[PDB]
Amino acid sequence: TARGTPSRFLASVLHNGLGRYVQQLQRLSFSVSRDGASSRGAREFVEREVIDFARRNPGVVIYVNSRPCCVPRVVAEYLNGAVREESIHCKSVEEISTL
Amino acid sequence: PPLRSRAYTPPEDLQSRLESYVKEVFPSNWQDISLEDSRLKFNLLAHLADDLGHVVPNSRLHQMCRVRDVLDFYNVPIQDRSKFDELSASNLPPNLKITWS
Amino acid sequence: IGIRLTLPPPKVVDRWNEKRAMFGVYDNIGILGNFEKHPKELIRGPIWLRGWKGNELQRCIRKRKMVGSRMFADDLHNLNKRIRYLYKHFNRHGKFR
Amino acid sequence: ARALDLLRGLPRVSLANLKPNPGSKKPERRPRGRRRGRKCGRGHKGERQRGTRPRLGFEGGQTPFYIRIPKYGFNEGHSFRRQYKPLSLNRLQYLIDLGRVDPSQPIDLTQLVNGRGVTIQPLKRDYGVQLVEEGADTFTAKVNIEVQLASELAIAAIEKNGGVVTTAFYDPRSLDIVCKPVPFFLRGQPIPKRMLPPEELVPYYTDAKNRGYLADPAKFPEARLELARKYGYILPDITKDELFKMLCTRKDPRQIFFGLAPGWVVNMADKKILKPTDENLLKYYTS
Amino acid sequence: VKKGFRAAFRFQKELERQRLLRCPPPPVRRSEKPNWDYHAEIQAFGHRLQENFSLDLL
Amino acid sequence: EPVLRKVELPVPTHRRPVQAWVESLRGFEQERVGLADLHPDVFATAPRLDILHQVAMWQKNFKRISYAKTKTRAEVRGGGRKPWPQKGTGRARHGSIRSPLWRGGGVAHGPRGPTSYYYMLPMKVRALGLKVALTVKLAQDDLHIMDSLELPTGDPQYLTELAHYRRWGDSVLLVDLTHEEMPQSIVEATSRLKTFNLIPAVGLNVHSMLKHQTLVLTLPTVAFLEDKLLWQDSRYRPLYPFSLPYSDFP
Ligand SMILES: [Mg+2]
Ligand SMILES: [Mg+2]
Ligand SMILES: [Mg+2]
Ligand SMILES: [Mg+2]
Ligand SMILES: [Mg+2]
Repeated sequence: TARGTPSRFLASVLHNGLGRYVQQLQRLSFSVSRDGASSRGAREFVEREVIDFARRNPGVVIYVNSRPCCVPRVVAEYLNGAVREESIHCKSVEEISTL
Repeated sequence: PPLRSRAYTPPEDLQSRLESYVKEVFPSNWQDISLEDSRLKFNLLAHLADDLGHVVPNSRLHQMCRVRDVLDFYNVPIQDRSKFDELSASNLPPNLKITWS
Repeated sequence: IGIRLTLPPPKVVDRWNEKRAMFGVYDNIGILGNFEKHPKELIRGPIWLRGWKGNELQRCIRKRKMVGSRMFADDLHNLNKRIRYLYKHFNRHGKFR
Repeated sequence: ARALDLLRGLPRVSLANLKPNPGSKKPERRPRGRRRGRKCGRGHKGERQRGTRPRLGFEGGQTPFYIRIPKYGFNEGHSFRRQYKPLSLNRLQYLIDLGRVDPSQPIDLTQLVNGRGVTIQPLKRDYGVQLVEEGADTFTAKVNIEVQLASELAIAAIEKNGGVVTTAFYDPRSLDIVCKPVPFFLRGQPIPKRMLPPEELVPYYTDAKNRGYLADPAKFPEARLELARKYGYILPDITKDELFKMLCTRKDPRQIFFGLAPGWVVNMADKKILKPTDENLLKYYTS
Repeated sequence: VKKGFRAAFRFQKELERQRLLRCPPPPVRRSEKPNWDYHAEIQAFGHRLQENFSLDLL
Repeated sequence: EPVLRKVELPVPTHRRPVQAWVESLRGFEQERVGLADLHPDVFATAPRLDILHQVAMWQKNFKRISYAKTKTRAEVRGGGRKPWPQKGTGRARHGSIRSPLWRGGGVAHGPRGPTSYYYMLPMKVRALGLKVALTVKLAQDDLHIMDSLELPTGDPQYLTELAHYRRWGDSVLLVDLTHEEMPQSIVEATSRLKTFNLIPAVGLNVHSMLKHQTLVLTLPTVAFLEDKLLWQDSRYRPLYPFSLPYSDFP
């Protein structure tokens, strides 16, 4: 609800489009379990979708590791310091690509 | 005790080597020899696997009707690289880092 | 509050003890044994339920018939009351006639 | 095959992978939520909801439908009206062709059942088989069939091809023995002796028109020639047949199996047949 | 004791979350937390701005 | 010296048999000792995993008695008298201190008595499941064949090492013909181990096969299996239980 929620004003990071557009996401960490059943969509994404995404976005450093051992997750870090986690456990490859 | 590797590299002279073995057991047009007989099928495949270090799987012994099919099967290689080392072998872009152990 | 705070002790299950490693063995004693025995003849359990199924009323009736005369007095009286009630319910109450 | 090739490149099958066939395991219904349960489907207040509505068929006091319609003996006696399982000639031919019954051997009830040609239920007041005329055309077989009834058309169909048909009788106690003999030989009882028909049926089994097993075996030729003369064929002389010795064979009354005498005891464990010798026992059985 | 494990672990995670709002950890270099390789990071810093920095000088 | 084996029962004229290697346990590198032929309808049926599911679920549930009882409202101690009159006081109406409502009362709808869950599938379905399991464990390079389960010495280390040498898997289900004729070495070795299980052919079942990864039959066992499982297609409907004597059925 509005009253029960924070708010802000419409803004950008560093006047992004003024001089030159810059892509805010700068780091992306994938944790994908090599065995877990919930890490199936994640394994598909890494096996046949992460290379293309890396090529299309060369300003984002993508790390992927295989030591959650039961649950995957993607942690996105931005230029302005903000972090943002998203669950990719029990999701399809389409859903992970869209996310 | 020293475990054997699944990796198989089909030799270039295979089509020649195979024929030597055929001469040991069985005319022209040998690609179409039938193997409904089982004694000779066993002798041939045992020789081939003792040489090339590769036995046919039980799931592919009824798909080998003719020696042509044996040649076809021996023309496909097997990779002994798990996803571990196939991921970090595709000239990853510089901005993607994988970690394995 | 109705939620525990510390984590429970880990329930370690040994998926390869004798009872699990040999489950189901001899469940085709009939088909693979010239039909000398039948699968039901491996069901270990109550005298009145080995190889039979039914709703509660039939189960209680069967218990009464086969071990009713071996039951303790109070258990047997409870069983008779239960049969009486179930009869009334299954034969007079319900959505469907 | 094709699918067996698919399985090679899929993960190993195990108890972690199984599934029910879609459409089989219909989901369950429980009264929880705003849809399933607020009154859980039972409706407004009223004896419908409480589970106390009258017995099945109570029309609210108006005289029920199944009580305002008079009684009539549509079913009186039904437990004693005897029943017979039809054995159409179509079915007999079909069984002969595929090698289930053997026409080079007398066809009794035992050999109809041991070939799974008909299913006899003694306990439901089936007394035996009745040949029915269906398929009289296209029936071409030389069979010595012993049944428990026969329409005259079936008698024709069996004669026209040089065959003998005889209507026997079996009482409810011996019919079970003849239909499923191996159980009886397991019980250990000595073979009983067939009872004679009831009062109402002797005029049936003592008439040549029906090839009865108690009618005199001298009025038969007149019946056979009469049937042939009515149905426009020539009664073949069976006496010259290559295996007429077989078409002649018959079971005398008071016998269940062909080569077994009432009073014997079959020992299947040792492959033996035990016969009595006390004079009183023989007297009782031979009658 | 209610028998189970999922609710217990869920509550532990929620407690940890609350314990990382009060008493937040002393902030530390991003070059010490996990998932860090300097080379990829500096090259990405280059490519992000649309500039061909010489790697040694940068 | 090869050890061949032909299929005995008739094959339909439109299907060729399937084949498999015949290995030995007498040595680490004694695979491909011979070549064996296997009847198509028992080792190459349609995959049919859903039947495997039906059979495994029956094999789980048909032998279950649930020993859970909860005292109904009339089986709990006491509870006869009306606690307080209906009209006078200001409390809720109650006609016993043992209703389900009250603390310490009885369950309105709870596990009643020991419950049986038994049911039997058509025998043909269970035989079909056996055939499906065998063919799936063949198609996926998991079924093996052995001339015999003989071993050089009963030391379990040898058997587990050998199973490691050939990518058998975590667990092996060895099947022999009769419980009395299993050789001394294999029975001694497989008593100590945990994931290796030795059963006689009469005990083969779907669940115990889908559990273990690798299935290792002796040759007499495959003969026995072909005989006993091909008997189901092309048999009459029964006239009485097959335990009673029949003309042709041992
Ligand atoms: Mg329900
Ligand atoms: Mg009135
Ligand atoms: Mg009471
Ligand atoms: Mg009351
Ligand atoms: Mg209580």
